[PDB]
Amino acid sequence: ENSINLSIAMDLYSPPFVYLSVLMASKPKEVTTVKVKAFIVTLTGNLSSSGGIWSITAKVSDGTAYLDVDFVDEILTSLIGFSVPEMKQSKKDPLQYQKFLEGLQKCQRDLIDLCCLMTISFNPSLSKAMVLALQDVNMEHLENLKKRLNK
Amino acid sequence: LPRSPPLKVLAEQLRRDAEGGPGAWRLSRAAAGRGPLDLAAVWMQGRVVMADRGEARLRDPSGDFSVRGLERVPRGRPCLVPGKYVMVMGVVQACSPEPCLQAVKMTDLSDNPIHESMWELEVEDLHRNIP
Repeated sequence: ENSINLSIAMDLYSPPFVYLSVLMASKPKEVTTVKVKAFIVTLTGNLSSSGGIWSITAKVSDGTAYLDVDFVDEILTSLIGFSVPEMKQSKKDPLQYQKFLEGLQKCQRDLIDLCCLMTISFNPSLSKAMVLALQDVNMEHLENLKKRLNK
Repeated sequence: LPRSPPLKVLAEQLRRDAEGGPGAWRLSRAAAGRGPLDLAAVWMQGRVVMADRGEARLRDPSGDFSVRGLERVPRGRPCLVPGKYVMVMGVVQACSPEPCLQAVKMTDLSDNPIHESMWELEVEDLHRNIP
C-alpha cells in the first residue's frame, strides 16, 4: 500500500502511546505497528517450546479494547532467564533445571504484574498481533502525555 | 469475563457521573457534549489505605473506592499492604456513595513512581479519545 490517511497519523503514532480502539476503528489494511500502555487480562494458551523457541498467547487490554497477542521469543527468554535450547540442556542437571524452574515462576509473576508500554504489530489480514518489545514507563512518557493534553 | 473493555476511570467519575444500576451502568458525558458511556469493567489505580482478607479500600486523587474478592485474583508480587500503589481491573458493583468493585486483578505499581504521577493524565487522555 502506497497511501495513508494523514488524518490518523497522530492517532496511530503520537507519543507516548496510542489506543487499540482507535487503531481498530481505522480499519487497517496492512500490518500496522503501534505502542500501547497495557496489562495482561489473562493468558490464553500454554507456554510452548515448539519450534525451539518460547511462545505464549495472552489477552491484553489498554483500557479501550481487548487484543489477543503472541510475545516474541526474545521477551520470554529475557523473562525466564533461559532460552529453549538452554532449558533443554539444563534438564539433566538438577541444580541447573532448578534455576530454570525458578525462572519459570519469575516469568509467571512478571506476566501477572506486567503494566507497561507494548510495541505491537497488528496484522489485520491474519487477525494476529505480536508483541515486539516492552518498555517501562518513564518521565519522558509523562512529559509527552502532558504535552498532548497541553498541560 | 466481562465483554466490554476495562475503561480507565477515577473514583469521582463513578461517584458523580454514573447512572443506571447493576448490569446497566452508564457514565454520563452530557457536559462533554457526548452520549452515555456504558461501563461494566474498569481499570482503576490507587494507594491501598486498608486491607482485610480479600477486601481493600483504595484511594486515587479524586476519592476512595472499595475492592472485594481479592482472594480469587492472580498472585503477583504481594501488594495488599497499606501504602502500596496498585492497579485493579474490576467489575462495577456500586458507584455511589463509594464505588465498589469485584476484582479480576490487583497488581503492584509501587516500584516505578511514574505510574502514580501519570494516572490522572492517563484517565483524561483516554476519555478524550472515545467517540
